Amino acid sequence: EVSEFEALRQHLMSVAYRLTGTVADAEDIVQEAWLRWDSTVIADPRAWLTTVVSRLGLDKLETYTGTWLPEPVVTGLDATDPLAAVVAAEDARFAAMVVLERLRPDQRVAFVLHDGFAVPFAEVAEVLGTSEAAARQLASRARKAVTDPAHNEVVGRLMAAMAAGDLDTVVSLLHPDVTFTGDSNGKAPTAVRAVRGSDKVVRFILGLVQRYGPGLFGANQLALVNGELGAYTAGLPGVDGYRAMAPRITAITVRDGKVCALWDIANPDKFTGSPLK
Repeated sequence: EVSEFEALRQHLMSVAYRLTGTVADAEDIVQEAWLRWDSTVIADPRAWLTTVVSRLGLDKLETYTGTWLPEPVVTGLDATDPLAAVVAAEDARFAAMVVLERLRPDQRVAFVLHDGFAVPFAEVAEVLGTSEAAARQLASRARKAVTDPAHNEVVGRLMAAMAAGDLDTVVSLLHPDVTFTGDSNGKAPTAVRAVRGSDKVVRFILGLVQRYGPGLFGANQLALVNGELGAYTAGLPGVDGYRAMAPRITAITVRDGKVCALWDIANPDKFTGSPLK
Protein backbone atom coordinates (compact mmCIF):
# COMPACT_ATOMS: atom_id res chain seq x y z
CA GLU A 1 0.00 0.00 0.00
CA VAL A 2 2.37 2.71 1.27
CA SER A 3 5.36 1.42 -0.76
CA GLU A 4 3.82 1.58 -4.24
CA PHE A 5 2.30 4.88 -3.04
CA GLU A 6 5.53 6.51 -1.89
CA ALA A 7 7.30 5.42 -5.07
CA LEU A 8 4.72 7.23 -7.21
CA ARG A 9 4.64 10.41 -5.13
CA GLN A 10 8.42 10.39 -5.32
CA HIS A 11 8.06 10.13 -9.09
CA LEU A 12 5.48 12.92 -8.88
CA MET A 13 7.79 15.07 -6.75
CA SER A 14 10.75 14.19 -8.96
CA VAL A 15 9.03 15.56 -12.05
CA ALA A 16 7.27 18.46 -10.31
CA TYR A 17 10.29 20.13 -8.70
CA ARG A 18 12.13 19.85 -12.02
CA LEU A 19 9.20 21.31 -13.98
CA THR A 20 9.81 24.46 -11.95
CA GLY A 21 12.94 25.16 -9.91
CA THR A 22 11.23 25.40 -6.54
CA VAL A 23 10.37 22.65 -4.02
CA ALA A 24 7.48 24.74 -2.71
CA ASP A 25 6.15 25.07 -6.28
CA ALA A 26 6.28 21.27 -6.47
CA GLU A 27 4.78 20.88 -3.01
CA ASP A 28 1.72 22.79 -4.19
CA ILE A 29 1.40 21.13 -7.60
CA VAL A 30 1.50 17.57 -6.24
CA GLN A 31 -1.06 18.93 -3.76
CA GLU A 32 -3.73 18.84 -6.47
CA ALA A 33 -2.65 15.50 -7.96
CA TRP A 34 -4.38 13.71 -5.10
CA LEU A 35 -7.46 15.92 -5.41
CA ARG A 36 -7.56 15.37 -9.17
CA TRP A 37 -7.10 11.60 -8.86
CA ASP A 38 -10.90 11.28 -8.82
CA SER A 39 -12.73 9.09 -11.33
CA THR A 40 -10.44 4.03 -10.86
CA VAL A 41 -11.75 0.53 -11.54
CA ILE A 42 -9.14 0.13 -14.24
CA ALA A 43 -6.58 2.95 -14.19
CA ASP A 44 -2.94 3.95 -14.57
CA PRO A 45 -2.38 6.44 -11.73
CA ARG A 46 1.27 6.83 -12.69
CA ALA A 47 0.79 8.12 -16.24
CA TRP A 48 -2.28 10.17 -15.28
CA LEU A 49 -0.86 12.09 -12.32
CA THR A 50 2.18 13.15 -14.36
CA THR A 51 0.02 14.96 -16.90
CA VAL A 52 -1.94 16.45 -14.02
CA VAL A 53 1.30 17.56 -12.36
CA SER A 54 3.00 18.40 -15.68
CA ARG A 55 0.11 20.65 -16.66
CA LEU A 56 0.07 22.23 -13.20
CA GLY A 57 3.83 22.55 -13.63
CA LEU A 58 3.07 24.46 -16.82
CA ASP A 59 0.53 26.56 -14.92
CA LYS A 60 3.50 27.84 -12.90
CA LEU A 61 5.87 28.40 -15.83
CA GLU A 62 8.39 40.15 -3.19
CA THR A 63 10.40 39.91 -6.42
CA TYR A 64 11.74 43.46 -6.75
CA THR A 65 15.40 42.56 -7.31
CA GLY A 66 17.41 40.58 -9.85
CA THR A 67 19.38 37.53 -11.03
CA TRP A 68 17.00 34.63 -10.34
CA LEU A 69 18.23 31.15 -9.36
CA PRO A 70 16.55 27.77 -8.62
CA GLU A 71 15.64 26.57 -5.13
CA PRO A 72 18.06 23.81 -4.07
CA VAL A 73 17.33 20.55 -2.26
CA VAL A 74 19.72 19.79 0.60
CA THR A 75 19.78 16.27 2.03
CA GLY A 76 22.03 14.64 4.61
CA LEU A 77 24.94 12.43 3.55
CA ASP A 78 22.90 9.26 4.04
CA ALA A 79 20.44 10.54 1.43
CA THR A 80 17.60 8.93 3.38
CA ASP A 81 15.61 12.17 3.27
CA PRO A 82 12.22 12.26 1.47
CA LEU A 83 13.44 14.98 -0.91
CA ALA A 84 16.53 12.93 -1.80
CA ALA A 85 14.71 10.71 -4.30
CA VAL A 86 13.65 13.93 -6.06
CA VAL A 87 17.21 14.98 -6.83
CA ALA A 88 18.80 11.52 -6.97
CA ALA A 89 18.84 12.04 -10.74
CA GLU A 90 22.12 13.46 -12.04
CA ASP A 91 20.22 15.81 -14.35
CA ALA A 92 18.71 17.36 -11.22
CA ARG A 93 22.14 18.88 -10.55
CA PHE A 94 22.09 22.58 -9.69
CA ALA A 95 24.04 23.46 -12.82
CA ALA A 96 21.51 21.52 -14.90
CA MET A 97 18.64 23.20 -13.05
CA VAL A 98 19.84 26.80 -13.46
CA VAL A 99 20.13 25.97 -17.15
CA LEU A 100 16.45 25.11 -17.04
CA GLU A 101 15.31 28.05 -14.89
CA ARG A 102 15.39 31.70 -16.03
CA LEU A 103 15.86 30.35 -19.55
CA ARG A 104 13.12 27.93 -20.65
CA PRO A 105 9.50 28.45 -19.52
CA ASP A 106 8.54 26.79 -22.79
CA GLN A 107 11.15 24.25 -23.88
CA ARG A 108 11.11 22.87 -20.34
CA VAL A 109 8.27 20.32 -20.32
CA ALA A 110 9.31 18.88 -23.69
CA PHE A 111 12.98 18.46 -22.72
CA VAL A 112 12.47 17.45 -19.09
CA LEU A 113 9.77 14.86 -19.77
CA HIS A 114 11.78 13.28 -22.58
CA ASP A 115 15.49 13.77 -21.85
CA GLY A 116 15.17 13.47 -18.10
CA PHE A 117 12.15 11.26 -17.53
CA ALA A 118 12.17 9.26 -20.78
CA VAL A 119 8.58 10.12 -21.71
CA PRO A 120 7.79 9.43 -25.39
CA PHE A 121 6.74 12.43 -27.49
CA ALA A 122 3.19 11.23 -28.17
CA GLU A 123 2.50 11.42 -24.42
CA VAL A 124 4.45 14.66 -24.10
CA ALA A 125 2.34 15.90 -27.01
CA GLU A 126 -0.73 15.19 -24.91
CA VAL A 127 0.01 17.72 -22.15
CA LEU A 128 1.56 19.86 -24.87
CA GLY A 129 -1.41 19.95 -27.23
CA THR A 130 -0.05 19.24 -30.70
CA SER A 131 1.79 16.96 -33.15
CA GLU A 132 4.34 14.23 -32.48
CA ALA A 133 7.20 15.94 -34.36
CA ALA A 134 5.98 19.19 -32.79
CA ALA A 135 6.95 17.82 -29.38
CA ARG A 136 10.38 16.77 -30.63
CA GLN A 137 10.89 20.20 -32.18
CA LEU A 138 9.91 22.15 -29.08
CA ALA A 139 12.28 19.72 -27.38
CA SER A 140 15.00 20.13 -30.01
CA ARG A 141 15.12 23.88 -29.43
CA ALA A 142 15.92 23.06 -25.81
CA ARG A 143 18.81 20.67 -26.37
CA LYS A 144 20.36 23.46 -28.44
CA ALA A 145 19.81 26.12 -25.78
CA VAL A 146 22.38 24.31 -23.62
CA THR A 147 24.87 26.08 -25.87
CA ASP A 148 33.21 14.44 -13.29
CA PRO A 149 33.55 11.70 -10.65
CA ALA A 150 36.13 13.93 -8.95
CA HIS A 151 33.42 16.07 -7.33
CA ASN A 152 33.98 14.98 -3.74
CA GLU A 153 37.74 14.89 -4.29
CA VAL A 154 37.60 18.40 -5.78
CA VAL A 155 34.99 19.81 -3.36
CA GLY A 156 36.72 18.02 -0.49
CA ARG A 157 40.17 19.30 -1.40
CA LEU A 158 38.63 22.77 -1.65
CA MET A 159 36.57 22.71 1.56
CA ALA A 160 39.70 22.42 3.68
CA ALA A 161 42.42 23.92 1.45
CA MET A 162 41.05 27.48 1.18
CA ALA A 163 41.27 27.72 4.97
CA ALA A 164 45.05 27.64 4.51
CA GLY A 165 44.79 30.53 2.09
CA ASP A 166 46.64 28.40 -0.43
CA LEU A 167 45.96 30.77 -3.31
CA ASP A 168 48.21 29.09 -5.88
CA THR A 169 46.11 25.92 -5.63
CA VAL A 170 42.78 27.75 -5.75
CA VAL A 171 43.37 29.64 -9.02
CA SER A 172 44.38 26.43 -10.80
CA LEU A 173 41.20 24.66 -9.70
CA LEU A 174 39.10 27.41 -11.28
CA HIS A 175 38.00 27.83 -14.89
CA PRO A 176 39.32 30.82 -16.88
CA ASP A 177 35.66 31.62 -17.40
CA VAL A 178 34.54 30.28 -14.01
CA THR A 179 31.50 32.05 -12.63
CA PHE A 180 29.99 33.18 -9.33
CA THR A 181 26.22 33.65 -9.54
CA GLY A 182 24.11 34.70 -6.56
CA ASP A 183 20.35 34.76 -6.11
CA SER A 184 19.84 38.38 -5.08
CA ASN A 185 16.08 38.24 -4.54
CA GLY A 186 17.06 37.77 -0.91
CA LYS A 187 18.11 40.68 1.28
CA ALA A 188 21.74 39.56 1.60
CA PRO A 189 25.08 40.85 0.28
CA THR A 190 25.88 38.53 -2.63
CA ALA A 191 26.79 38.68 -6.28
CA VAL A 192 23.75 40.85 -6.98
CA ARG A 193 24.88 40.43 -10.59
CA ALA A 194 27.00 37.59 -12.00
CA VAL A 195 30.78 37.91 -11.76
CA ARG A 196 32.84 36.20 -14.48
CA GLY A 197 36.34 34.80 -14.99
CA SER A 198 38.92 33.02 -12.81
CA ASP A 199 41.22 35.70 -11.35
CA LYS A 200 38.20 37.98 -10.97
CA VAL A 201 36.12 35.36 -9.13
CA VAL A 202 39.03 34.87 -6.70
CA ARG A 203 38.92 38.62 -6.04
CA PHE A 204 35.25 38.32 -5.06
CA ILE A 205 36.21 35.33 -2.91
CA LEU A 206 39.08 37.22 -1.25
CA GLY A 207 36.54 39.85 -0.22
CA LEU A 208 34.43 37.14 1.41
CA VAL A 209 37.11 35.82 3.78
CA GLN A 210 38.11 39.44 4.36
CA ARG A 211 34.56 40.47 5.26
CA TYR A 212 33.28 37.50 7.26
CA GLY A 213 36.63 36.21 8.52
CA PRO A 214 37.73 32.60 9.23
CA GLY A 215 34.87 31.47 11.50
CA LEU A 216 33.27 31.33 8.06
CA PHE A 217 34.21 27.66 7.61
CA GLY A 218 32.88 26.54 11.00
CA ALA A 219 29.27 27.49 10.28
CA ASN A 220 29.52 25.89 6.83
CA GLN A 221 28.11 22.36 6.90
CA LEU A 222 29.08 19.53 4.57
CA ALA A 223 25.87 18.35 2.87
CA LEU A 224 24.41 16.86 -0.31
CA VAL A 225 23.25 19.58 -2.71
CA ASN A 226 20.99 18.27 -5.50
CA GLY A 227 22.43 14.75 -5.20
CA GLU A 228 26.12 15.65 -5.08
CA LEU A 229 28.34 16.92 -2.25
CA GLY A 230 27.93 20.65 -1.78
CA ALA A 231 27.55 22.78 1.35
CA TYR A 232 25.26 25.12 3.29
CA THR A 233 25.83 27.50 6.22
CA ALA A 234 23.92 28.38 9.41
CA GLY A 235 25.43 31.86 9.22
CA LEU A 236 27.82 33.74 11.52
CA PRO A 237 27.44 36.57 14.03
CA GLY A 238 30.79 38.29 13.64
CA VAL A 239 32.42 39.01 16.99
CA ASP A 240 35.87 40.37 16.09
CA GLY A 241 34.42 43.26 14.10
CA TYR A 242 33.60 40.94 11.22
CA ARG A 243 30.27 41.46 9.46
CA ALA A 244 27.44 39.21 10.58
CA MET A 245 27.02 36.73 7.72
CA ALA A 246 23.77 35.14 6.55
CA PRO A 247 22.87 31.46 6.43
CA ARG A 248 23.00 30.32 2.82
CA ILE A 249 23.44 27.35 0.50
CA THR A 250 26.39 27.03 -1.87
CA ALA A 251 26.47 24.54 -4.75
CA ILE A 252 29.55 23.57 -6.77
CA THR A 253 30.02 22.52 -10.42
CA VAL A 254 33.01 20.47 -11.61
CA ARG A 255 34.59 19.49 -14.95
CA ASP A 256 38.13 19.23 -16.38
CA GLY A 257 38.91 18.33 -12.77
CA LYS A 258 38.50 22.06 -12.14
CA VAL A 259 35.76 24.13 -10.49
CA CYS A 260 33.82 25.42 -13.51
CA ALA A 261 31.21 27.36 -11.53
CA LEU A 262 30.01 28.28 -8.05
CA TRP A 263 26.47 29.07 -6.93
CA ASP A 264 25.38 31.50 -4.21
CA ILE A 265 21.88 31.10 -2.82
CA ALA A 266 20.93 33.57 -0.09
CA ASN A 267 17.14 34.04 -0.26
CA PRO A 268 15.42 32.74 2.91
CA ASP A 269 12.24 32.33 0.84
CA LYS A 270 14.02 29.47 -0.96
CA PHE A 271 15.06 27.34 2.01
CA THR A 272 12.35 24.69 1.68
CA GLY A 273 14.80 22.14 0.32
CA SER A 274 17.05 22.96 3.25
CA PRO A 275 17.77 22.09 6.92
CA LEU A 276 17.56 25.84 7.57
CA LYS A 277 14.07 26.88 6.42
